[PDB]
Amino acid sequence: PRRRVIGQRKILPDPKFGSELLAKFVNILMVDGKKSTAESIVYSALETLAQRSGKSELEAFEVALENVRPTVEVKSRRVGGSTYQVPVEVRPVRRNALAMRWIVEAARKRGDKSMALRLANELSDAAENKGTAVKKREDVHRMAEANKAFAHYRW
Amino acid sequence: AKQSMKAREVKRVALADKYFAKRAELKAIISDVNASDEDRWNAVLKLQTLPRDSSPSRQRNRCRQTGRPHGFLRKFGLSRIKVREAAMRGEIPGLKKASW
Amino acid sequence: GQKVHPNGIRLGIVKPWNSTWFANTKEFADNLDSDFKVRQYLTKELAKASVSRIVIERPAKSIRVTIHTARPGIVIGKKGEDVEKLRKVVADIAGVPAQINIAEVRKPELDAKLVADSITSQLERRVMFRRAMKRAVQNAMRLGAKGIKVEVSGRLGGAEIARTEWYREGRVPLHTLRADIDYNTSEAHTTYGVIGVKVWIFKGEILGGMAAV
Amino acid sequence: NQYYGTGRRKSSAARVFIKPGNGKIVINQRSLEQYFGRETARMVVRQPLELVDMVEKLDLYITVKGGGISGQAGAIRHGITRALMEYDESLRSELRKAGFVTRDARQVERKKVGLRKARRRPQFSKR
Amino acid sequence: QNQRIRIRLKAFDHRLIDQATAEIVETAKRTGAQVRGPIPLPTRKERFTVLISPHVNKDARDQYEIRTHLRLVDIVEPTEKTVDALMRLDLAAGVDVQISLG
Amino acid sequence: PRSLKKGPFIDLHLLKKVEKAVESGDKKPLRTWSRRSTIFPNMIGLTIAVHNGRQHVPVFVTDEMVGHKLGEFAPTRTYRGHA
Amino acid sequence: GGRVDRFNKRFNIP
RNA sequence: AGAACCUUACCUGGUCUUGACAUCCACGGAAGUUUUCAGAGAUGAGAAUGUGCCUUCGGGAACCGUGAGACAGGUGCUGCAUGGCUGUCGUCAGCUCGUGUUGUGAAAUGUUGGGUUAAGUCCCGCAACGAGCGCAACCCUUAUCCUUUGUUGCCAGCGGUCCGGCCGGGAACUCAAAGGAGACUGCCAGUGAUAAACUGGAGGAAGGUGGGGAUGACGUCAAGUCAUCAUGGCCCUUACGACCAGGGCUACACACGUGCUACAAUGGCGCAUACAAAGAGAAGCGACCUCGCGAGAGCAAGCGGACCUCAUAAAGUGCGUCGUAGUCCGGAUUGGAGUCUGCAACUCGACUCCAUGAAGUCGGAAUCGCUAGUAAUCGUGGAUCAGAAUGCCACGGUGAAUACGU
RNA sequence: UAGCUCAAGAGCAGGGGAUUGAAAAUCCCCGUG
Ligand SMILES: [Mg+2]
Ligand SMILES: [Mg+2]
Ligand SMILES: [Mg+2]
Ligand SMILES: [Mg+2]
Ligand SMILES: [Mg+2]
Ligand SMILES: [Mg+2]
Ligand SMILES: [Mg+2]
Ligand SMILES: [Mg+2]
Ligand SMILES: [Mg+2]
Repeated sequence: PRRRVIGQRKILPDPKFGSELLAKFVNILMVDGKKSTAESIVYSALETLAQRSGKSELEAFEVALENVRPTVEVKSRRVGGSTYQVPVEVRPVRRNALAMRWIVEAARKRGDKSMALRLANELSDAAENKGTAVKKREDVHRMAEANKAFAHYRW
Repeated sequence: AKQSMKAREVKRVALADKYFAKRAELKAIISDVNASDEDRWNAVLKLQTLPRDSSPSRQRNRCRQTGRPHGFLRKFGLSRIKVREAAMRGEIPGLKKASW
Repeated sequence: GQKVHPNGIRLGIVKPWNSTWFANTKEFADNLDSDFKVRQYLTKELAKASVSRIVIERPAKSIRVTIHTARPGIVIGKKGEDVEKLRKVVADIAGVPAQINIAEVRKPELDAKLVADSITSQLERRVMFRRAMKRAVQNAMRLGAKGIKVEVSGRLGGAEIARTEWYREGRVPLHTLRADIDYNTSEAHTTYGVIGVKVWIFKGEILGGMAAV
Repeated sequence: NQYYGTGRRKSSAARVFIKPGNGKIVINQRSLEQYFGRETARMVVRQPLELVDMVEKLDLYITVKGGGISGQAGAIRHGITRALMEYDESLRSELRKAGFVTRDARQVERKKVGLRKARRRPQFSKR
Repeated sequence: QNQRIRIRLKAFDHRLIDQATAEIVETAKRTGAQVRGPIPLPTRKERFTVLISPHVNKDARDQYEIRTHLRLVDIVEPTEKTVDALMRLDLAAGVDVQISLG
Repeated sequence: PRSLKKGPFIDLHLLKKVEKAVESGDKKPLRTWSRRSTIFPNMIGLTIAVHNGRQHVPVFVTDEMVGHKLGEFAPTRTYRGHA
Repeated sequence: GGRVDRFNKRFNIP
């Protein structure tokens, strides 16, 4: 990345809904290259989420991300003598990534018999702006609101 | 390895070669089921008497030029470095650098 | 810990092997040791006969052995009785009959093997190492060699401290397998240590020659 | 008549014979649903069809050997692509843009000396 | 079959064996014998790895290979003369031949 | 362990010794530089000086030792403690 | 016990 | 690239000395065999047996044994004596030389300055002009096409078939191993000093070095290796040499390095069930069939191998399967009981079985790899090898995330 | 008054792991009557 400019690798859409967003989600959730088990858990979790709240799988999934997705973060810039935590706005593509990442992390943390059960409740709470995943968004925003004073030199 | 160790090795194989027929038939009686119990036991005792060296498990693969007991290769014989040497100078018929 | 053997890397393309006898995983092992023993024997008996490459081929139930020398007349002898006795003694070592060729070495200077043997004989006779190198270099250059690079290593001069002088005239490429550089090695057993000798003779690219003809 | 195409993804070579009929894509005598499992696999094989007009008007006779699901399925798709081009010499545009005509040259990288895999290196200790 | 003989040529080079192959096929055709084409079989490549250092440093390893080329030619009609000719015929020392009717 | 189909293995030198010992009621220790043999019912009550590498340890064969080899009853390493 | 009983039956006792 | 004995260089128990290996002459015995016994075995007694071959008819090649001599012998010493091989900086783009010039002089210049590049790569510049070891290419492997060739490989078009490429048939195609073809910055446009270069674009299987592997500049570290070997000098030499029986090299209050396997429900088992590559194999691989929990075994085809064999791919899928528990997680450890390898399996082997079922619920400071078929993953193979892989080396299968940027 | 130095607490010192070309220094973890 010193000189090599990198384009963007194209990813195949998910087999069921043909969604580029969900194809990335199963990739982040996938462990040990076991895709087949990954979408099975996700698809069953989506079925539970859709039935538990009525809304279509795709519309419900997007709402949960929108309620957890952060808009500003703090970068680490070695300004002058000592490094400070510089708040920096995050590009829209990266926004999706962090949101999906926190979901998988929070899922594994919660205790439930089936991760499917986890994902469902996790997305459901996120739509309600509750749960561990959304809690990071306020914490990330608090970090970027307490340090909002250092907003005249970025990287 | 020293010259002496190579001399001991060739003695091991020579002794095993001379008694190779006797060992093959004697073990056949042991292995074969239905043989008399006393017969099998006598065969065991005979093998004991039979010089230890004569056993093919008493030979250690060594380089035919230096006698190195480690790093041997059945194919191409020689030894680790020895293979190279011949292959490097152009004595091995077919070896070369692999870039698969 | 660097610089691979130029002969080996080019053993398939350009340089040919010194043994082209097909075999399996059984007889192969034996054949090798017999070839080892015969070559060492011959080198001892003809170290003064300017031998350069003792090619050994094992035809079906045969062991045709060739010898590249710069003094064929010395090797053969009047009515070649000497060659005849060599055949007998070498053939019994590995059994099977034997046929001997003498691939005369034209312009011995261009052959690194011969040159390194000459240089080492000088060093045994205690000849100023610096002189020896210059002679060999000039000899090759005048006789027509695109490049020469000779290296000397060991307790040169007799001192207990190591040393590695090297002289190079003309192009001596070693990263182009399309060349024809010969790299013989020699272990001069001088009184002090074992001075080593390696010589590269870039005879000329085999571009037109491709791989074989 | 017969329309032939050759496909290759990782180590699988696929022979495709195209003739009109009622679809019923046969893969090594077995039926479609039987040969392929994971929904993703079957979707990718049929990508060129929907991309063009003959989604299922014609039929596809397929023979494949070697490799795994991915390889086999991908090579079948690649063979269909080349064979349709041979049949019409006009589908290039859409097929080329859809990156279907390009032969996927990614192969399993060979293992190297000193490494446990292609690029993975034994764990290193600074001191 | 009808006394048919299959001839297998084994060598270690990609040229020598092809050169020798021409001799073994041209002769039969010249004497009027139908010899099946020089069918190429997979060239077995045995791969060896050896420590290039006399002591430690186990990463300095070398990769060698042996390419065994094996061409095969079938003569359906075993005419006496051609068979006898191929027998007496001498071939390049580099290549090796396993003459078996079956 | 040794295959059941092959029976027990005993050294002939030791074997010869015990034969002579039982027919004469000898009580002297049996000198042996071997340990590969197995305990036989006919050696019960004898004392055998088993080599351990530098010395011969006298071991009194008992009833419970039947079926085991001489090697299990002759420790080869002298280990007291690391402190 | 058994040390001898085992030996007895297991081996043919030649 | 593999300590049960072997190995082994170690200990220790016992043998031994022109020596096991090495010549040289005389010397004796053909050699050699078969067996006995001393003994841990070395070594030591006994016998019987043959008594040759070769000329020549003596004695010789031998060989086995005695003595003498010279020598032999050391995994003894020294890598700061060396050769030789190897590590390393670093596949980093550098390192130089000639000639000329400059400066008293060591030096400088070239080699840098303005561009460009993965690059001392190319371009202008210019007291330099040339050159050379590098770089790049030339190599191998992969990616598409052709021809040639159809095996046992192939089966499209064939018809019959037992539905089995099986068997006729064929040569389509796959596949293979030879010849080739092909990517060139070429093309197109843009940018740049009218350059070099770059940029996008078309075409094209493939775009800039298409993807790997091979290939390590001058040198550095008196780097490592005398235990591969060779070798220099010293030292040893009834012993620092050698033989052989047993042990040790697997010892354990202890710390680290590198692997493996788990801390689970992506699981967890049950059954059904789809798809590979690469290999190896003749005292070997071993179909089978039969028996055996299994491990195995009998039984024995074929196979020197595109034919037969190892051989089961497993990750995956189909339904069922239990509910967070130290668990139907994981499951070390042992109390035993079988097979197999091998003189021989205790020290100190490997596998199968019973019973046992721990720690461990994602691991402080710290620290590793990796940017694509990579990581992550899940098999299989192979060398070493009587037998003894989580090690190494290969080969598939599945298969990501991320790069603003300096 | 924990081995010192003061209160059976804390710290210092102890060990282990870090970090050090490499040692102190420092970081962590634990043992500290
Ligand atoms: Mg063994
Ligand atoms: Mg041992
Ligand atoms: Mg050194
Ligand atoms: Mg100058
Ligand atoms: Mg240059
Ligand atoms: Mg290059
Ligand atoms: Mg040093
Ligand atoms: Mg050292
Ligand atoms: Mg060990």
